[PDB]
Amino acid sequence: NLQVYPLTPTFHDLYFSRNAKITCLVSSMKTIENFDISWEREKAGNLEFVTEDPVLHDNGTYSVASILSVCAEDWESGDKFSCTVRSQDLPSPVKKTIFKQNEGTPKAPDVYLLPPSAQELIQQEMVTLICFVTGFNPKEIFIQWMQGGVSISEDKFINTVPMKSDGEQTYFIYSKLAIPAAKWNQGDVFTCVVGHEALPLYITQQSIDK
Amino acid sequence: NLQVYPLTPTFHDLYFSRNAKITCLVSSMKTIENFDISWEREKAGNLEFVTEDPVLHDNGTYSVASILSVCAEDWESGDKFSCTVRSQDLPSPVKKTIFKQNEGTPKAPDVYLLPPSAQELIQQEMVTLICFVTGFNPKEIFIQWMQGGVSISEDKFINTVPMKSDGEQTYFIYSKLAIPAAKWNQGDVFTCVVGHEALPLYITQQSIDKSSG
Amino acid sequence: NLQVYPLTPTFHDLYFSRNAKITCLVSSMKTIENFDISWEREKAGNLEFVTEDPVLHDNGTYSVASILSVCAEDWESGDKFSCTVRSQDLPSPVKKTIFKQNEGTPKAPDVYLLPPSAQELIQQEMVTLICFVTGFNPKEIFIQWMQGGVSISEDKFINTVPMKSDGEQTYFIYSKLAIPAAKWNQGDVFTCVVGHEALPLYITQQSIDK
Repeated sequence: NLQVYPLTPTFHDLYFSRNAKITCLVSSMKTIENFDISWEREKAGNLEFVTEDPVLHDNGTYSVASILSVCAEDWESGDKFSCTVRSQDLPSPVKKTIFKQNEGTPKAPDVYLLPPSAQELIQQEMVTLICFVTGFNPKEIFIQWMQGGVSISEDKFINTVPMKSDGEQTYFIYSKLAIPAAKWNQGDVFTCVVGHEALPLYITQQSIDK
Repeated sequence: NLQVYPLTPTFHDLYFSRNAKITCLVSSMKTIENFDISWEREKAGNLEFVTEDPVLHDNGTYSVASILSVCAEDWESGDKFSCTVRSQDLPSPVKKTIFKQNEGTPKAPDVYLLPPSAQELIQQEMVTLICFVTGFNPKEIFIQWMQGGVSISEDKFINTVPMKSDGEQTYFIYSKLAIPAAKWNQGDVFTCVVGHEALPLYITQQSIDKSSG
Repeated sequence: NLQVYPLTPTFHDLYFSRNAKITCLVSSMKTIENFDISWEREKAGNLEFVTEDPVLHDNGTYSVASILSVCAEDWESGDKFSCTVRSQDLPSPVKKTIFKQNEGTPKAPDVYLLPPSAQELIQQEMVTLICFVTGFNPKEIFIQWMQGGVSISEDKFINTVPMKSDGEQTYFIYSKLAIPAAKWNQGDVFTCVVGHEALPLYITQQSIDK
């Protein structure tokens, strides 16, 4: 009976898309009657309480998510945003408070773009361009791909979990972009843009070509 | 109250370390009396039934592990192996079966060792050979490193979680080898050796060095 | 009247084929009546007993072989397995011990693959690639050939007997591949794979091209 999963806004939605969504997802719910979600902020301000209809998720139970529209300055100022669920399943409400947790000194990630080595003979595999970016101290990172200015869709590249480097507090993530071998042989530039809050400016990209 | 956490032996200890040891880890417990586990097979053979003493793990509970020494030939044949835990906290014994589950048609991994790129001025984080190996259908890879014959220690390199390439059931995994820049500049050959059960022979090694052409 | 022919399982069948079989072949026999073999093991375990039907070999004598399946962990550990044959010809039963005996300190073989000689001209259909692998102390070896990724069949290479080195306990064995002369000039990578116990990981392979 794990009901509420509070999802922090991602960095790609916080600054580079400018929509800070704080969502309280009531994952498991048994009844719809006498059920509501009340938002609250420790600082006086607007409260765009938006909720979704219950749907049959998990083991056929109800799943409701409450979406709050907050300012990107408001979440990054250290304010505490709380959602208070209450229903017949829960004897007592759980005040789930969402805020930007500091994780020590942030470190700017170091983007390294890996060109394919001499095994690119086959048409699809090993033509993948791997964006080994490492060193970022907070886990909130986003990586996109561009082939000369135009963005590449999310299906063509797949990222990993930002695993923690051993011995250090810094993390590391790989971003591979599967492209046809003909595209890499055309000599066009491929830019791996890496967005992170610890960079001097929140965009830093690396460009490689044959 | 999630008592039974079973586990399976990986590919490295099944063929290249021979420690085919299925373990029935009972992580969460409340009582230590009137509790025992019995190891049983669906085929006749040996029962090297070994149990560990409970230890204070998790949220201050008792964690019990029961290790059974089995032949690797019986494990790969799909022999059903069930640990039967039973205690006062369980109204009925939990008999969870452990066996080699097939996951479709196995596909041979394609090992691809990648040299560090052009900004090799710094000493550690750039100079990291990445053993990108992809296309293995069972998610039971094991990757080791050797600087020529001698095995690199199991803490200089960190693997990732084998995750599916979106579109097929073929996984992919990396392993960066954190080495100093001076070590790479010696011209010594770094070999990434990769072992998987879908390979024609269960070891494949990819070797690169500075100016590998 | 040399009845018992023990046969240890080869290393290739021990690990990389899993068909670890111990056979007490009885080539020379007189009467098949009142004859049976009772296998036994030093440590308690399963006795996968099977005997193939007698056949006419040697100088008109019936050949009886009893195949027993062994765990590779139950043969590497040094457990002694003995077959106890008993026939009308033998006045007393023969208890021949079959086990993985020690040969010495196991030394890892040194695989040197040799390109074809400068006389790759007059002679074609036979540019021979020699896999000189030497230095292994236990003479249990298996050598296969791989063209790229696909394996070469066992009829296209012939291996010498493991020959002792002059003045040492180490051995050396030769493996030649009789590939066509046109095949060598394509530039395809020919790989000789050598399997030995004393190797860190039991498969070690070397490869070259033109």
